[PDB]
Amino acid sequence: SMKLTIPELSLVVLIGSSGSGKSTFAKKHFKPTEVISSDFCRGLMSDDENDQTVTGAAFDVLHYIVSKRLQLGKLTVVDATNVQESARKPLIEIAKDYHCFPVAVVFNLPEKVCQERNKNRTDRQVEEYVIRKHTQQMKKSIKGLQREGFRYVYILNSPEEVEEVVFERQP
Amino acid sequence: SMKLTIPELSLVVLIGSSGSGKSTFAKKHFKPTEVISSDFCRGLMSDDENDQTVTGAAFDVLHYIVSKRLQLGKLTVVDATNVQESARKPLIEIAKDYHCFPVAVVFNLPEKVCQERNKNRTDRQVEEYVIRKHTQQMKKSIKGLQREGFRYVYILNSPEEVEEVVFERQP
DNA sequence: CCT
Ligand SMILES: Nc1nc2c(ncn2[C@@H]2O[C@H](COP(=O)(O)OP(=O)(O)OP(=O)(O)O)[C@@H](O)[C@H]2O)c(=O)[nH]1
Ligand SMILES: Nc1nc2c(ncn2[C@@H]2O[C@H](COP(=O)(O)OP(=O)(O)OP(=O)(O)O)[C@@H](O)[C@H]2O)c(=O)[nH]1
Ligand SMILES: [Mg+2]
Ligand SMILES: [Mg+2]
Repeated sequence: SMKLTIPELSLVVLIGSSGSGKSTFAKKHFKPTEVISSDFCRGLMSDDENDQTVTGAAFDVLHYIVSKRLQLGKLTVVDATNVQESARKPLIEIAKDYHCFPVAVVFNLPEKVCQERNKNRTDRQVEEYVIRKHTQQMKKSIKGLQREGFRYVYILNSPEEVEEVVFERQP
Repeated sequence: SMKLTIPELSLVVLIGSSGSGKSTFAKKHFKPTEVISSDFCRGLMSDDENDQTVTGAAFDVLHYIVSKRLQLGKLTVVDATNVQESARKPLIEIAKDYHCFPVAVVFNLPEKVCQERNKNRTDRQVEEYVIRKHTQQMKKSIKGLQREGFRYVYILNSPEEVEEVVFERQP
C-alpha cells in the first residue's frame, strides 16, 4: 500500500479533474460527514441536479460549513475540483484560522483516464473540453502546492497508486 | 517561511546534485551527530581524498551507521547526492526495518546555480559533467519518490525556498 | 559525486 499520513485535525483538499475519482475515493476512505462536496452544496441551493446558476453561492456555503467543522475541531475533506489556485487559497486561509494542517491529495491521472470514465458515468457527465481544461490546470498546479501552504502534498500518478492508498491518522 | 514537518523518528534523505547546498543545509538545521555524510564515510576508508575505489565500502559503512542509529531511536540525516534510485532503495528499507519514517528533501535547483556554486567553492570541486548528470538524475527522480516509499516528500524549487525552510519536529 |  501507499501510506498517506494525516493529522487528526486536518483539512484534506482533493485536487483533480472531473472524472478523476475524487468522490469515489472520499467514500472509500472517509466517513460521510467528514466529506463536504461542491455538488452537495449546490443541492442545498437548488432542486435541479448540478445547477450551474448557483456556483458562487454553493462555494460560499462550502467554505462556511468547512470553517464551522474546523472550529469544532473536526477533520474535513473538501471534495471539489480544486484545480485553480483561486479555489485553493480560501481553503488554506480557513485552515490557518483554525490552526489546522491543510493536506493536498492530487489525482494526477492522464486526461484520457478521466475522459473515458466520464462517458460511462451513471450520475452526470461533463463535456470533453471541461476535462481537458481541468487536467491542464491540475498539472500546472502541482509544483507550487507546498509553497501555497499545503503542509503535506500527496500526488497519485495512476489508478493503481490511487487503488493502493491507505490513510494513517495521527493524534 | 516554509514549514517541513518531520517526526522525531525520521530518516531524512537529502537529494541533490553536488553543489546544491546539502551539507550547508544539514549544518544549519540539524545537530552534527545527526548528520552522516558519504564524504565522512569515505574518509574512514582512506586518507586519499581521490581514492575512487572506496565508494562501495563507504556506502556499506554509511548504511550500517544509519541502521544502528535508527535502531537506537535517533533521528538521522543522510548527506549524499541520493540522485540514483539504487542509492535510495537501501535507505528506504532501513527506515522500514526500524519502524522509522523516510523523508525526502529534494534540492530542485537549476543546473546553473549548482555549476556556479561549484566554480566558486574553495573546499573541493567536481567536474562540470558531474553536475550536469546529477541534475538530470535528480529531476527524473522527483515524480517517483512517494511510490519508492518516502512517507513525506518535500521539494525545494529555488534558493529562496531553501533559505525559507524551518523544520517542525513532532513527537 | 555511488567512480
Ligand atoms: N475502475 C474504476 N473506476 C472508478 C474509480 N474511481 C472512480 N471511478 C469511476 O469514474 C467515474 C467518476 O468518478 P467520481 O468519483 O464521480 O469522479 P469525481 O472526480 O468526483 O468527478 P466530479 O464530481 O465531476 O469532479 C465514476 O463512474 C466512477 O465509478 C476507480 O478507482 N476505479
Ligand atoms: N549563497 C548561497 N551559497 C550556498 C548555499 N548553500 C551552499 N552554498 C555554497 O555552495 C557551495 C557548496 O555547498 P555544499 O553545502 O558544500 O554543497 P553540497 O550539496 O553538499 O555538495 P557535495 O558535497 O559536493 O555533494 C559552498 O561553497 C557553499 O558555501 C546557500 O544556501 N546560499
Ligand atoms: Mg465528485
Ligand atoms: Mg556535501
